[PDB]
Amino acid sequence: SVLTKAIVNADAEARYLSPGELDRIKSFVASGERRLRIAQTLTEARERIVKQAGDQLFQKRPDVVSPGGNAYGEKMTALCLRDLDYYLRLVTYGIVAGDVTPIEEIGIIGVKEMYNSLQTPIPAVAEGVRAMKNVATSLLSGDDAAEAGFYFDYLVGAMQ
Amino acid sequence: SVLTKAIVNADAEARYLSPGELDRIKSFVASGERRLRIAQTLTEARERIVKQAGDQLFQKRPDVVSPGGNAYGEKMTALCLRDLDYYLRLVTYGIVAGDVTPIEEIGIIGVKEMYNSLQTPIPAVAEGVRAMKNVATSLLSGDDAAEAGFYFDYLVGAMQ
Amino acid sequence: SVLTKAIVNADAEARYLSPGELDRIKSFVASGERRLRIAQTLTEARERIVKQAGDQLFQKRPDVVSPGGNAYGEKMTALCLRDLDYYLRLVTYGIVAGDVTPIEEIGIIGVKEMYNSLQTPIPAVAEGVRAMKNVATSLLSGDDAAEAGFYFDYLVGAMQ
Amino acid sequence: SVLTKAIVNADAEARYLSPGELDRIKSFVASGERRLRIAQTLTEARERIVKQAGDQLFQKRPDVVSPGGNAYGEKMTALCLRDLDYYLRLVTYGIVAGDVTPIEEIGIIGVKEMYNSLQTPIPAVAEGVRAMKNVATSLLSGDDAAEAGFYFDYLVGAMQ
Amino acid sequence: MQDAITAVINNYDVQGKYLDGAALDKLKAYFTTGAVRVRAAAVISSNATTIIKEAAAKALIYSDLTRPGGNMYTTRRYAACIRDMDYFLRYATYAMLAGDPSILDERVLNGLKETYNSLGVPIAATVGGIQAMKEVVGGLVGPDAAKEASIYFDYLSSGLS
Amino acid sequence: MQDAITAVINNYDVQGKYLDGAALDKLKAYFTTGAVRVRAAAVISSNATTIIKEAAAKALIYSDLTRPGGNMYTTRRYAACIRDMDYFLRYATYAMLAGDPSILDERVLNGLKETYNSLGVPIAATVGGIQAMKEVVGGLVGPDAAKEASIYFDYLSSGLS
Amino acid sequence: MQDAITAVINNYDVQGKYLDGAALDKLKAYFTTGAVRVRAAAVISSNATTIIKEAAAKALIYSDLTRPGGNMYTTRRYAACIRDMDYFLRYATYAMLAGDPSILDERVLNGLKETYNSLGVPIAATVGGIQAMKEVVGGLVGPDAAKEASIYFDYLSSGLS
Amino acid sequence: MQDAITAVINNYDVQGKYLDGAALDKLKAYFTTGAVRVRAAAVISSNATTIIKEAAAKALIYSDLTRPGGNMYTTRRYAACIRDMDYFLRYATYAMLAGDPSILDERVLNGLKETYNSLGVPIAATVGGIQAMKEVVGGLVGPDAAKEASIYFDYLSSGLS
Amino acid sequence: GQSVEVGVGTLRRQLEHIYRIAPDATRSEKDVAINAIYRQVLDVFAGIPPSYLRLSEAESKLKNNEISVREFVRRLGRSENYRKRFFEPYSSPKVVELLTKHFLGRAPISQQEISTYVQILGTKGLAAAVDAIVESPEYLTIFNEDIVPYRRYPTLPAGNYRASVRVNDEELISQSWSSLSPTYTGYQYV
Amino acid sequence: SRYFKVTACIPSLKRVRTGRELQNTFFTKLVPYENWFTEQQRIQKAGGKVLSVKLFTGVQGANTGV
Ligand SMILES: *[C@H](C)[C@H]1/C(=C/c2[nH]c(/C=C3N=C(/C=C4\NC(=O)C(CC)=C4C)C(C)=C\3CCC(=O)O)c(CCC(=O)O)c2C)NC(=O)[C@@H]1C
Ligand SMILES: *[C@H](C)[C@H]1/C(=C/c2[nH]c(/C=C3N=C(/C=C4\NC(=O)C(CC)=C4C)C(C)=C\3CCC(=O)O)c(CCC(=O)O)c2C)NC(=O)[C@@H]1C
Ligand SMILES: *[C@H](C)[C@H]1/C(=C/c2[nH]c(/C=C3N=C(/C=C4\NC(=O)C(CC)=C4C)C(C)=C\3CCC(=O)O)c(CCC(=O)O)c2C)NC(=O)[C@@H]1C
Ligand SMILES: *[C@H](C)[C@H]1/C(=C/c2[nH]c(/C=C3N=C(/C=C4\NC(=O)C(CC)=C4C)C(C)=C\3CCC(=O)O)c(CCC(=O)O)c2C)NC(=O)[C@@H]1C
Ligand SMILES: *[C@H](C)[C@H]1/C(=C/c2[nH]c(/C=C3N=C(/C=C4\NC(=O)C(CC)=C4C)C(C)=C\3CCC(=O)O)c(CCC(=O)O)c2C)NC(=O)[C@@H]1C
Ligand SMILES: *[C@H](C)[C@H]1/C(=C/c2[nH]c(/C=C3N=C(/C=C4\NC(=O)C(CC)=C4C)C(C)=C\3CCC(=O)O)c(CCC(=O)O)c2C)NC(=O)[C@@H]1C
Ligand SMILES: *[C@H](C)[C@H]1/C(=C/c2[nH]c(/C=C3N=C(/C=C4\NC(=O)C(CC)=C4C)C(C)=C\3CCC(=O)O)c(CCC(=O)O)c2C)NC(=O)[C@@H]1C
Ligand SMILES: *[C@H](C)[C@H]1/C(=C/c2[nH]c(/C=C3N=C(/C=C4\NC(=O)C(CC)=C4C)C(C)=C\3CCC(=O)O)c(CCC(=O)O)c2C)NC(=O)[C@@H]1C
Ligand SMILES: *[C@H](C)[C@H]1/C(=C/c2[nH]c(/C=C3N=C(/C=C4\NC(=O)C(CC)=C4C)C(C)=C\3CCC(=O)O)c(CCC(=O)O)c2C)NC(=O)[C@@H]1C
Repeated sequence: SVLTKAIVNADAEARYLSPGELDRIKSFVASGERRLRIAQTLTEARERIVKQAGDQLFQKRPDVVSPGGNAYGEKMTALCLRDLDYYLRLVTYGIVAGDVTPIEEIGIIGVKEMYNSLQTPIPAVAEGVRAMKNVATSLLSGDDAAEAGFYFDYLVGAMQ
Repeated sequence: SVLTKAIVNADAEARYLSPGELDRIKSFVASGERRLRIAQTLTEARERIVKQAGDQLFQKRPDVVSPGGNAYGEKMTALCLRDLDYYLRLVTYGIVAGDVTPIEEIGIIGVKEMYNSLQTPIPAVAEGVRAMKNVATSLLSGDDAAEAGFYFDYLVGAMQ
Repeated sequence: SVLTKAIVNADAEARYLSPGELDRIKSFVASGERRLRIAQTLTEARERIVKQAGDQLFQKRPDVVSPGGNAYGEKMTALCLRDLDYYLRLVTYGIVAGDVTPIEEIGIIGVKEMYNSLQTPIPAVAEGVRAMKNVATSLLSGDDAAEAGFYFDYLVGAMQ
Repeated sequence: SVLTKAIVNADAEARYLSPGELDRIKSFVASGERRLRIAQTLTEARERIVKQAGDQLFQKRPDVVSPGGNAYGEKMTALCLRDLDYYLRLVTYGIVAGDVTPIEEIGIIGVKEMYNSLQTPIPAVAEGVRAMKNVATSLLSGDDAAEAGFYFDYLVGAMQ
Repeated sequence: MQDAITAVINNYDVQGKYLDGAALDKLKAYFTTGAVRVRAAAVISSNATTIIKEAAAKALIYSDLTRPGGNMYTTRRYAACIRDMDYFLRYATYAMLAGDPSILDERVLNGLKETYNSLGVPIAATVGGIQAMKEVVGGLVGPDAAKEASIYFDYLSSGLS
Repeated sequence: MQDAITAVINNYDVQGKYLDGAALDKLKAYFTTGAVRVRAAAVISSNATTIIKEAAAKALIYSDLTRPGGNMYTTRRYAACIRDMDYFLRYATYAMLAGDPSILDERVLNGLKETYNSLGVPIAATVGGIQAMKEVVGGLVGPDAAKEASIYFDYLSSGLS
Repeated sequence: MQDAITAVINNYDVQGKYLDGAALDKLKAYFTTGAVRVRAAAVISSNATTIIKEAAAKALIYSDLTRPGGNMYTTRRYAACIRDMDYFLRYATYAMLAGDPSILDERVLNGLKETYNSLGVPIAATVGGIQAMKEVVGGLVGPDAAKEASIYFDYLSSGLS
Repeated sequence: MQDAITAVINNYDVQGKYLDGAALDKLKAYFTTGAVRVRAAAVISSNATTIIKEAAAKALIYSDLTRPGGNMYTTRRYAACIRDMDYFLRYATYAMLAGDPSILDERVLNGLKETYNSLGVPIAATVGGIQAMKEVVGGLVGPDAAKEASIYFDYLSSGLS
Repeated sequence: GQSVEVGVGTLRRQLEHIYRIAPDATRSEKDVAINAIYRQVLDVFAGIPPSYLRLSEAESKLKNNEISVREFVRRLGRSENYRKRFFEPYSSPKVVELLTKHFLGRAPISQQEISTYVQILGTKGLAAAVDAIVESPEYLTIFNEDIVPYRRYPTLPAGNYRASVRVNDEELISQSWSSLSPTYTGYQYV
Repeated sequence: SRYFKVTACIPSLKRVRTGRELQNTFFTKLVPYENWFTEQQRIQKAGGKVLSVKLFTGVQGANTGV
C-alpha cells in the first residue's frame, strides 16, 4: 500500500521519512475507512457486475464466443467469466491499498505471456474490464466511482 | 361459478372463449352430477355436523364459552352455532358452483370488519370451520371429502 | 400453459390460488398424458399433413400459385409450405400446453402486420390452416380430433 | 420557425406531414426572400427606430422617466432603450423564421416574472413596442409593413 | 353477471334455505344441456366472421342504409355497424353458455335504445340484422343447439325493440 | 413467467424442433408430480398465517432485531418484515405449482439484494427466516411434497445470499 | 428541436448580433433547397410501406434473423422490427424537411443503443436496414433530393453504431 | 424532515432510553430560541420579494449572466433563476424555524449539484446569490435572529459548493 | 456562450399537448386523443395502437361520452394487456415506477410513495393500485377528468426532475413481455 | 359489476384556471360501484354538489353476481 511506497523511496535515498511524506501517510490512513466502504459496495455487487459485463463483452465481440474463438463452449465461457471475476477482486484490493501495486503483482505482470499461450485475445479482455468499469460506476456514487475508475483504467492500460 | 369466471376473463380480453377455457367448462359439467351428490350428503348431515363441530370448538377453545368470552351464554352460543350453520350452507353452494366466488361474496368480504365490531375472535371462527371440515370429511367418501376439503380450506384461509 | 395462466391471475389479485383454479390444474395434469399422445400423432404425420393441406389450398386458391400471386415459383411455394409447417408445430405446442398462449405469442401477435409487409393474403393462410385441420382430424380419433380442432380453430380465428 | 411547428404537430399525431402542411412549407420558402429583405431594412434602421420609439414612449408615459419611475436616470433610461433594442432584434428573427416561436422562447416566456422582479410596468413596455411598430411601419412598404405588424402585434399581445 | 347455477343459488340465499332436491333438479337440467352448449359456442366462434357477413348481406348491405344519406353510409359508420353486430354475436354466445339472459341486460341491453335514438341509428333495421344472424347461426349450430341459441337472439331483439 | 411445460416448449422452439419422445418424457414426469403439488399448495394457503408465525418465532422474534436499535424494531418495521415473509411464501407456492424457479427470479429475486442493502435490512437474518419457513412448511405438506417445496425455498435463499 | 433557420438565429442570438448578410446567405441557401425537400418528403410518405418492404427484403428477411433462434423470429418480433424501421423513416423525413439533424438526436438517437443492448437486438443488422432504406429512398426521391436524404440516414446509422 | 425536538427524541428512541434531564436541557435551549425564530420568519415572509430583488441586484443582474450568451440571458432563464432564489429563501426560513439543517439536505441539497451540472447553471454564481440573500436577510431580521438565519444560508452554500 | 436550447430546452415544452375529448368533436379529432391515451399508458411510441391492444367497448363508451377520460384510463390499467406487458414481467418496486410514469407522467417522488403502492400490490390487485393512482390527488390536480395524461417533468419535489428525465427519456422498456421463443445471441449479421 | 351513473357540478374555489374546465365542472359519468364511494367523497371535499346518482347496472339487494 501507499505507505510501502513512501518507505521504499526513503530507503533508496537512505534517509528517514520526510515530513511531507509522513503527512501523505497520515492523509491515506484517514482516507482508508472511506476506501473500505467503496470496496465493500463493489464486493456486494460483484456477481451482478461480472454477469452484466460478460454479456456486454459477448455482444461487443461475437467472435470470442464462436467455434473458432477461445471463449466458445460452456467450460471456456465459465473460465472467461472467472477471469473477469479475478480482475474485479484485484480492483477491490487496489482500492483498499490505495495503490495499483497489489493489483499489478497478481494480474498485470506476465499477463501478455499467459494470454498468448492461452491464445485469448488481449484486446477483448481489456473490453471486458472496461465493461465491468461501466457497470461498477453506475452502482457507485460519483466521487466513489472516480476513485474506482482510476484502478479500472490502470487495468485497461496494462492490458494494452 | 366456473362458467361465470371464464366468461368474465373472456369479456375483459374482449375475445371469444379460448379452447382451454372451453375444456375446463366441459370438465366442470361432467363433474357437476357428482358434485350435486356431495352437496346433498352434507345438507342431510348438516344439523349433526354443526352440533359436533360446535362441541369440538368449545373443547378446543374453553375461553370463547366463558364469562369473558363472546360465545358465553345461551343466546350467544346459539348465534355462534348459527354462524357455523351459515358457513356450511355457503360451502354447499360452493361445491355445486365449482368455484368459491358464491361463497366469497356472501361470507368472506368484510368478514374481518364484521367480526371485529362484534369482537368475536377470528381464529376461533376458523377453528370451528376446521372442526366442521373434519366431521364432514368422515361422512363423505375419500374422493368426495377431498373436493369438499378444498372449499373448507378456502374458508379457513379467508378468515385467518 | 394452463398453469401459467392461473398463476398470473392469482399474482395480479395478490392471492393464493383459488380452489376452483386448483381444480382446473388437477384436471389438466390428468388430461396431459392423453394430450401428449395427440401431439405425438400429429408430429409423426406432420410431413404428410403439410403436403396434403398445401395441395388442397392450391386447388382452393389457384391465384396464390400464379405469376401474380405471392406463392408462385419454387422458392415462394417452399416458403408457403414452411409457414404451414410452422403453424402445425405451434398447434402441437398448444395441445401439450393446454392453452393457446404458447401459440399466440409465437404466431398470432403482429401476424397481420408481418403478412401485410410480405403482401401474402391473410385469408389464404387461414384456408391453409383449415386444410391442415381436416387432414389432422382424419388421422386423429374423434375425441382426440375435437381437442385438436379447438387449437386449429383458434388459429383460423386469429388470422382473420 | 414554420418548419419546426409543422414537424412538431406531425410528431404529436405520429404521422408523416400532411399535404396541407407540406403546402404551407412551400408557401413559406417562396415568401422567405421577401421576408429577408424586410428584416434587412429594419436592421439598418434599427438605431433610429429605437431612438424614435423611446422618445414617443417617454412622451406617452412621463411617469416612467420621473424620479419615482423605473426608467428615470441615465443608467435606467439606457437599460429601457436596450430592452427596446432586444425586442426589435427578436422581431427581425421572427420575420425570417415566419413564426413567433424564436421570439417567444427568448422574450415572451417568464417576461411577466422578470419585469415584476424589476418592478418595470408591463403596459409601458407594451407601449414602447407599439411605438417601435409605428416607426418601423413608416420605413417599410405597406405590404412589408403588414407582415412586420403581425410580429409586432404578437409582442404587444404577449406582454400586456 | 349471473349464470343459471348462480341464479338458483341466489334465489335460495335470499330465502336462506339450504339447497333442496327441486333446486338440485334445475341444476341437473342445466348440466345435461351444458355439453351441447359448449359445442355450439365453438361452432359460432369459428364461423363468427362469416355469420356477420351473411347476415349483413341479407339485411344491411345493398340497401338505402349503405347508400349516401343512409345511417351506414361512409366507411366509419359501416365499420361501426359491423362492430355492433359482432358484439351482439359474442354476447349471445356468452349468454348461451351461461344459460342466463342477465349478461345481455347488464352489458348490451342497458341504455342501448337511448344511445341509438340519440345517434339516429334505426332500431328496426338493427333488430332485422340480429334476426338474420340468428337464422345463420341456427344452421351452423344444428337443431338442438339452435333452440337454445334462438332464445338469446330473441331476447336481444325484444330489448332493442 | 414460465412453467415446466412452457420451458420444454421454449427450448424446442429455439431449436425449431418438433416435440420428441425425450421431451415428452420430461412433460410426463411433470404431470405425475402435478397432483401432489396441488395438494401441497392448498395446505400452505390454509396454514400460511401460522407458518409465518412459527418461522418468526424460530428466528426473528425474541432477538436483537426486535429489540430497540434492531432492524425489525418499531411496529412499522415489524409489519414490513412479516409482509416480506408472506411474499416469499406466496411466490414459493406459485413456483411449486409451476415446477419452475423462473417466477422467483422475475418477481422476487430481481433487485432484492440491492434494495435490502440500501435499506440496511440484514440479508442473513432474512435467509434464516426463509429457511425456518421451509422447515415448518415441510412438516405440513408431508415428505413427498416437502422435497419439491424445499428446492424453491432454497432457490430464494441462494438468490438473496 | 432545431431547424436550419432557427440554428442560424440561435448562433446570432448568443452573439447578440443582428442578422447580417452572411447569415442571410445561409438562410437563402436553405430556402432554395426547401422546394426540393418538400417534393422528396411527399414521395417518401406515399411509398413508405414499400420502402420498408424493399429494405427488409434486401437485408432483414431470408436470413438467420428470421429463422428460429434469430432476433426477428416470431411474428411479434418481426412486427417490432418493421415498426422500428418505420420510425427511422418518418424521423429522417422530418429531419430532411427541417434541414437539421437535431431532431434525430432528441427523439430517435437518445438511449436507443442502450435499449437495443439490453434487448439483444443486433445493432449492425439495424444499421444495415437503415442503409438499405437509404438506397431505396434515393431511387424514389431522385438525385438532387437523394444527397440531402442520404445525410440524415447516415446520421442515424452513425448514432446507432 | 427532522426538527431539533424530534432529533433529540429520535436519538433517545434508538437507545430506547426514556427522556432524561440532559436531553431536556437541549429541548429547553431550543424553546428559548423559538420565540426569536418565529419573529424572524414573519419578517422574512413579508419582505421575501424585496430580499430576492436586492440580492439579484447585488450579484446577478447588470452582469455577464444577464448579457447575451450568459446563463441568465432570455426571460425564461431569468425567471428560472429568481424562482430558484425564492426556493432557497423559503427552505432556509423553514430550517430556521425547525432549528435543524436536515430539511435542507432532504429537499434542497439532494441532487441539486447534479441537476445544475446537467443544466450548465454556474454553481459559484448561485452560491454568490445565496450569500447576498443572507446579507439582506441579516439586516431585516436584526442581530440576534441574524446569527441563527446565517447558519442555514451558509449550510445551503456549502452544500452547493 | 449558452444557447436557448441549453437547460430544460425548447423541445420538452411544445411536445406536450393537453387533450380534451369533446362530445361534438369530429371522429378524427376524437381518435387522435384516444390514440394518445394508449400512447402514454401502454407506451406505444409508434403512437398508433395495434388493433389487439385497443379496447373497443371502452372506446365506444368514450366516444358516446358515457365515460370520462379518467375512467377510460382506469379501464386500461384494469385490462389484461397492461397486466401482461407491465406487471407480470417486472419486479414489485419497478412495477410501481412504471405505474407513475404511465399514470402521472413522473418518476416516483419518494421511497415512501413506492412503499405504499408496493403494499397495495402485495395485499390487493394490480387493479387496486391502478385505481389508487387515478384516485390520488396529484392526478386529479394535473389532469382532473378531461385531460389525457402527459409526460410532465415536475421539479417541485427535489430530484424528481432528474428522475423524471431518466424515466421518460432513457429507460425505454428493456424486457420482452412474452417469455416464449427466447432470442439466441448470435446470428447478429445478415 | 354494479355501475353508477352520476351527474355532479364542481367549482374551482382555490385557483383561477385559464384552460377550459367546463368538462371538469359538469361531468355526467359512469362509475364502478367500488370507485363511487371514493369519487363521491372527492366531489364533496372539492365542495362540488352531486346533482343526481343512479345505479346504471346491477340489481339492488342482490347477494351474488354483485
Ligand atoms: C402459405 C400458406 C402462404 C404464403 C406464405 C409465404 N410466406 C413468405 C415469407 C415469410 N413468411 C414468414 C413467416 C413467419 N416467420 C415467423 O417467425 C412465423 C411464425 C413462427 C411466420 C409465420 C416469414 C418470416 C417470411 C419472410 C422470409 C423469411 O422467412 O425470412 C412468403 C414469401 C414472400 C416474400 O416475398 O418474402 C410466402 C409466399 N403466401 C401465400 O400466398 C400463401 C397463402
Ligand atoms: C423600457 C421600455 C422599460 C424599462 C426597461 C428596463 N429594463 C431594466 C432591466 C432589465 N431589462 C432586462 C430585460 C431583458 N433581458 C432579456 O433577456 C430580454 C429579452 C431578450 C429582456 C427584454 C433585464 C434582464 C434587466 C435586468 C438588468 C440587466 O440587464 O442586467 C431596467 C432597469 C432595472 C432596474 O431598475 O432594476 C429598466 C428601466 N423600464 C421601464 O420602466 C420602461 C417602460
Ligand atoms: C373496386 C375498386 C373493388 C371492388 C368493389 C366492390 N365494392 C363492394 C361493396 C361495397 N363497397 C362499399 C364501400 C363504401 N361505402 C361507403 O360509404 C364508402 C365511402 C364513401 C365506400 C368506399 C360498401 C358499403 C359496399 C357494400 C355493398 C354496398 O355498397 O351497399 C363490392 C360488393 C361486395 C361483395 O363482396 O359482394 C365490390 C365488388 N371489388 C374489387 O375486387 C375491386 C378491387
Ligand atoms: C400486553 C398489554 C399484551 C400482550 C403482549 C405481548 N407482546 C408480545 C410480543 C411482542 N410485542 C412486541 C411489541 C412491540 N415492539 C415494538 O417495537 C413496539 C412499539 C415500541 C411494540 C409495542 C414485539 C416486537 C414482540 C415480539 C417479541 C420481542 O420482544 O421480540 C407477546 C408475546 C407473543 C408470543 O406468543 O410470542 C405478548 C404476550 N399480549 C396480551 O395478550 C396482552 C393484552
Ligand atoms: C423480514 C424477514 C426481514 C425484513 C424485511 C423488511 N423489508 C423491508 C422493506 C422492503 N422489502 C422489500 C421486499 C419486497 N417487496 C416486494 O414487493 C417483494 C416481492 C414481492 C419483496 C421481496 C421491499 C421492496 C421493501 C421496500 C418497500 C416496502 O417496505 O414495501 C423493511 C423495511 C425497512 C425500512 O427501513 O424501510 C423490512 C424491515 N427486515 C428484517 O429485519 C427481517 C430480517
Ligand atoms: C429491425 C430493423 C431490428 C429490430 C427491432 C426490434 N425492436 C424491438 C424492441 C424495441 N425496440 C425499441 C425501440 C425504441 N423505443 C423507443 O422509445 C425508441 C426511440 C424513441 C425506439 C427506436 C424498444 C424500446 C423496444 C422494446 C419494446 C417495444 O418493442 O415497444 C424488437 C423486439 C424485442 C423484444 O423482445 O420485444 C425488435 C425485433 N431488431 C432486429 O433484430 C432488427 C435488426
Ligand atoms: C439563479 C441564482 C442561478 C440560476 C438558476 C437556474 N436554474 C435553472 C433551472 C433549474 N433549476 C433547478 C433547481 C431546482 N429544482 C429543485 O427542485 C430545487 C430545490 C428546491 C432547485 C433549486 C431545476 C430542477 C431546474 C430545471 C427545471 C425548471 O426550470 O423548471 C435555470 C434555467 C434553465 C432552463 O433552461 O430553464 C437557471 C437559470 N442560473 C443562473 O444564471 C443563476 C446563477
Ligand atoms: C348495425 C347493425 C347498425 C348500426 C350501428 C352503429 N352503431 C354506431 C355507434 C354506436 N353504437 C354503439 C353501441 C354499442 N357500444 C357498446 O359498447 C355496445 C355494447 C357492447 C354497443 C352495442 C355506441 C355506443 C355507439 C356510439 C359511439 C361509437 O361510435 O362507438 C354507429 C355509428 C354512428 C356514428 O356516426 O357515430 C352505427 C352505424 N347502424 C346501422 O346502420 C345498422 C342498422
Ligand atoms: C362575467 C361576465 C360574469 C361571471 C363569471 C363567472 N364565472 C365563474 C365561474 C365559472 N365560469 C365558467 C365558465 C366557463 N368555463 C369554460 O371553460 C367556458 C367555455 C370556454 C366558460 C364560459 C366555469 C366553468 C366556471 C367554474 C370554475 C371556473 O373558475 O372556471 C365565476 C365564479 C363563480 C364562483 O362562485 O366560483 C364567475 C363570477 N359572473 C358574473 O358576475 C358576471 C356576470
